[PDB]
Parts: sequence; C-alpha cells; structure tokens
Amino acid sequence: PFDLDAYLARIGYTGPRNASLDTLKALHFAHPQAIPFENIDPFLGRPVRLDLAALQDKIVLGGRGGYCFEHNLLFMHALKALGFEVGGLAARVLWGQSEDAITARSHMLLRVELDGRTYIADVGFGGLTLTAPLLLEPGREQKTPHEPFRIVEADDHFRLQAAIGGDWRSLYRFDLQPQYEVDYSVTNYFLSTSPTSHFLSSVIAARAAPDRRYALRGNRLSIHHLTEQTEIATAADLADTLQGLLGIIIPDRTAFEAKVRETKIVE
Repeated sequence: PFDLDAYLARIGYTGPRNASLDTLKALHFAHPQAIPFENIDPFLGRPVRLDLAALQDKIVLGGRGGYCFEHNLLFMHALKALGFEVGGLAARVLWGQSEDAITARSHMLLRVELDGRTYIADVGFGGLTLTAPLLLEPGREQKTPHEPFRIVEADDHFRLQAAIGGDWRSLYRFDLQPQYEVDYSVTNYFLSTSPTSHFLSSVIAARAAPDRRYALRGNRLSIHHLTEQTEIATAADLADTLQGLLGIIIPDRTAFEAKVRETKIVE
C-alpha cells in the first residue's frame, strides 16, 4: 500500500497525476532535488530495509534520503501508482577507478515503457544523478536539465555516459535482464554490510539543484555549476555540511563523529 499523495508532497510535485512523458520528466527532475543521495545508515552500521513500508517511513515520513535501491524502489512504486509500466534493471558501476576489471552489479535503475518506447529512469545514482528519463537508443545524444547523456551499445551491454568536462564519461553498464525486489535485497545486503563495500568506509552524498549539483565523497565537497571544491577538515564540519548544505539527516550525531574517526575520512 503505497502513499502516492505523501510521496508527491515529499518531492514538491503539484502537477497532473497521470502516466505521461511530461509527468515522468517532472518527477525525474523533482525527485533528486528533493531527496538526497546518502549512505548515512550504512556508514553508521545500520541496516537498509527495502520493503515499501520501511522506505516510506524513512524517506517520505522521516524526511531522509538513501542510496540507489532506496531511491529507485521508491520511484518505481510511485510510477506504478501513477499508472506507468515499469521494471527493474541492474548495472555494473564504471564511474571512477575500480580494482576489478568487471565490477559487481551493484546499481539499480528502471525501465519505463511509454507508448511502446523504452526509457530508462534512474533517480538514485550517487556519482552523478540523472534528472530526466532517457530513451534507450544507442548513439543518440540526449539533452537533460543538466548534462547531456547518451547510451552506447557494446557487445552485450549498454553503457550510460554523461558529457562532463568535454568528455563522454561512462557511469555504468547494464543489460535488460529483469530484477525483482528479492534480487536487490541480496545486493543491498552486500553493499550495506560488507567491510569491502565503500558505502561502509566513507560518506557519499549528492543532491541536485536547478543551477548546480552537489557532490560529497569523503571529505571532498564539489558543487557543479550549470565547479567549486572544498576540502572538509573535521567531523563537525562534515556533519554541518551534510545537515546544513545538503539537507541530510544524521540520526545519531556522536556515533557519526565516532565513525568519521574510525574510517579516518577526515584524518
């Protein structure tokens, strides 16, 4: 039982409620501005629950954010409640540098079928949040409220890329294998509890705005203008940046400052 009314209020959406491309675009823009990307719970060693009541409690009622499964499960339920035809996908993250040739299928996105065309939707990528749905058409450069994006087709996957700094940079790679909640729950368990997850060893946060994007990785704050960099020197500063600048909830401030020391994010 999904509370569509509460969700649209959480994201500040007052437009028409229907299963149109105009609506999908307004939701895709509004969601990552209103609901931050963050791993506060995993960083603090608390569990991430993916069931729908737990998601609404945390994010909608509780005003918090989340990482990809939390964002995209939520978006999926809302789109389904609005009457969109929607399925889960999974992706391997290519953004940044990995110690793996092939990285794990650690990211979730969505496919949306609109008048017999396939779009992808993804309001939960931490590296760089997409702010518009994208047509699944290889090669085609697609305008969004922020950067241009494109999907390229390789041997047996699609790669989503964004135009950043004059380069096409790959966010992740995916195929069309369908994913269900049970599949995400396995990956979620790994990412929120394995000592090998970077979601446990550091803070990762992001939020979109009209003119800019905010990104925090550990002690590095970046503001990307439609690019200011601050290095955060202390746990108190990190917490103030999270809570003040980024609108992120820290549910246990002393456990937070204590974790920041253990991980030496700031040291």
